[PDB]
Amino acid sequence: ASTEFAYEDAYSVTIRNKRYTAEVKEFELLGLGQRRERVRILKPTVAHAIIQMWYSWFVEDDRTLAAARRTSRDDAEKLAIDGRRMQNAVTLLRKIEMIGTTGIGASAVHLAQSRIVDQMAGRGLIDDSSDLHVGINRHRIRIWAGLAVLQMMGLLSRSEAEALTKVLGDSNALGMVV
Amino acid sequence: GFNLKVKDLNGSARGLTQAFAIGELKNQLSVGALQLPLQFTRTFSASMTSELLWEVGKGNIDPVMYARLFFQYAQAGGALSVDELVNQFTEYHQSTA
Amino acid sequence: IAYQDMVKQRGRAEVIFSDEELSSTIIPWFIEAMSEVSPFKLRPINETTSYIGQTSAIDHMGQPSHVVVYEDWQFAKEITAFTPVKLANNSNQRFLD
Repeated sequence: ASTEFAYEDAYSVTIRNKRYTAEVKEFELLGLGQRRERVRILKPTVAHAIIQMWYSWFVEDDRTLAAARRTSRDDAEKLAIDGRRMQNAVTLLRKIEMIGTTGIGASAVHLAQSRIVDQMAGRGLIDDSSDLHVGINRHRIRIWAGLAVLQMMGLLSRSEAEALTKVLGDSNALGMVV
Repeated sequence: GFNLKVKDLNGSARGLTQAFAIGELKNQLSVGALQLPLQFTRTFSASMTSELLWEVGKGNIDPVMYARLFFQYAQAGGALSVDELVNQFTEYHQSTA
Repeated sequence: IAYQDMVKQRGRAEVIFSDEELSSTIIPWFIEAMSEVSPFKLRPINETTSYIGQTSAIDHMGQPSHVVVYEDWQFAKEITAFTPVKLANNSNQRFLD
């Protein structure tokens, strides 16, 4: 009825045709040292079931909305579908990103960037780090933090959150919008 | 016995720059003109040159001495941290006492 | 619904034939068995659906385009985190700090 409390994740990014990757640990997300493995978490089975209600809408819809565009020859029917797909896709992004700014989420983002930039000092010039603050990478690192915080609680199965991203990427689903 | 060239610090020793310590590794260094004052009278430092033997009594259960030792244990050689050292004691003490 | 479940799996319903009398006098305790022990305790059908809402989307006239049935649920409050402590080996007896 409970669960081992440990989480590992890594945010990867390519900068100037060079890839840096930072891996992060659970105790780091809570800002402490070193690590205590002995502790466990009580599974939030109730909370999980709720977020599932969201999850099952997003994924099962996108799935059926995709098979819908195949069977639809009509162009007036199709222009509505791809609309609805992208529409709720951004709502998902808007949601996760919101979580990406949190006690953990922002603490998450700081760690990645810190370890990436320290990686950028050795390997070359740091001056490329300007790209991390560009519009898209900033939205990028945020979503990741969002999915990562959800996973490090009982709220997101890694298997379902990965399959959640595929939905977010199957439709381009980034309006850059200034 | 650390030698360093005073002109260029970032080049000579990056590690001793205050610039490093607060987290600016960029070419930019601290701007010499800015605001507010202060004076430091005292500080917190450990002792140098001390090797001491501490007996543990019949009783007497000295609540500071143990808390002092725990630190010496985590310090004088690494065993995790003195934080992680305490919650180990709680689990032992619960499982036993 | 239980009958339906049963008849799906069994495909028949057979009786001990101790009735007409026996299970009328012995037992109603099927009722007693159901009353006390079980987590399924008997409720008015009014008070069972209290947590369910229902909402329709609509077209112009209109008939519903989208109809959603839901359970009103409250999140939170806390998320508990503990380290189990074994008092004796080979057993599931634990303090959870």
